Amino acid sequence: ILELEAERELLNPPPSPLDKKFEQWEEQQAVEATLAAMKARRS
Amino acid sequence: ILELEAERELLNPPPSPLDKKFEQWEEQQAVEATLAAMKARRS
Amino acid sequence: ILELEAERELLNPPPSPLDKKFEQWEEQQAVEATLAAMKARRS
Amino acid sequence: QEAPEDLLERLLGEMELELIELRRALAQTIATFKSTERQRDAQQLIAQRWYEKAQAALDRGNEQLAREALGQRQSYQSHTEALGKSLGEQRALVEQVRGQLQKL
Amino acid sequence: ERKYLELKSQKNLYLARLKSAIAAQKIEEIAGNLDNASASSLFERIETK
Amino acid sequence: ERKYLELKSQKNLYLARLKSAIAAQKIEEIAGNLDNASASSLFERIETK
Repeated sequence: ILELEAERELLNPPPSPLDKKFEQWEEQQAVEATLAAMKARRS
Repeated sequence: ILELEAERELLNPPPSPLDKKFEQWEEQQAVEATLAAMKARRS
Repeated sequence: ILELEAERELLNPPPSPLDKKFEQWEEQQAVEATLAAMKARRS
Repeated sequence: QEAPEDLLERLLGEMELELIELRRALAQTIATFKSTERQRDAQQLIAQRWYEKAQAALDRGNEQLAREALGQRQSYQSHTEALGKSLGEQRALVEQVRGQLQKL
Repeated sequence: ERKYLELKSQKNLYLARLKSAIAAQKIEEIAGNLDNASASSLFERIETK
Repeated sequence: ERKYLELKSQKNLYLARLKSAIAAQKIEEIAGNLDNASASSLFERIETK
């Protein structure tokens, strides 16, 4: 199972430090989008 | 399919830069014809 | 294995001090390209 | 020899069997070129993603990610360039053979 | 793996180029019989007649 | 599961595209007999006559 599991992570896009940066980007992107949406209705 | 598709474009008249010139000619030809028709009824 | 491994490095382009210079070139090339790209959008 | 006129009709028919052989090989060479073009499109797209991962890094001043993304991009762009270099080479081959076939 | 796939790519391209060469080498046979034998040997025989 | 369903989606789309290709590959057979054989071989025979 340890070998079988390892075989998976190499053929698929492996986790990378950039992925978390993409996550905090996509997350922050929606945070910026969320706050942007809020002010749109206030105006 | 890539080879089959390529076989088609060589036996038929292939796309050429002149074709777009013919298009903007035939298109402009009708644009000139259209505006020519407009003034005909105005007169 | 020591002999087998050695056989590989002679037929292929062997590591050279110039390669690191090429690396810090290609790396610096992209660093210069990266900073060049940044100012392009600022302008 | 056989009836010379019979050979003329028979021979010219044989020659047709070859012109198609060149035609198929000529066309088949096209698939190799355009196939790499999609691969190059994927490679530049993968590079384009990487710059997009660097363009998102361009925003908010996350330069080191624009650095790593562009740094990895150059490897993919070098592959893209390598595919582009191969594509450029194939472009001349297909054109001259078409001129040859058109001439032939 | 990146190296192996590249070789497998140029091989089909290299195989494609030789297929045109295979068709290329043969047309020379056309000229010989259709020009030398036909247009210079059969041709001369009846033309001399 | 989200991955598997996506593959099953593009497959029917991919199968749809090749069905057009199956109909696409065949029309070339139309031109050959209806143009070369008919409009350049049957045609030339009677036209030469």
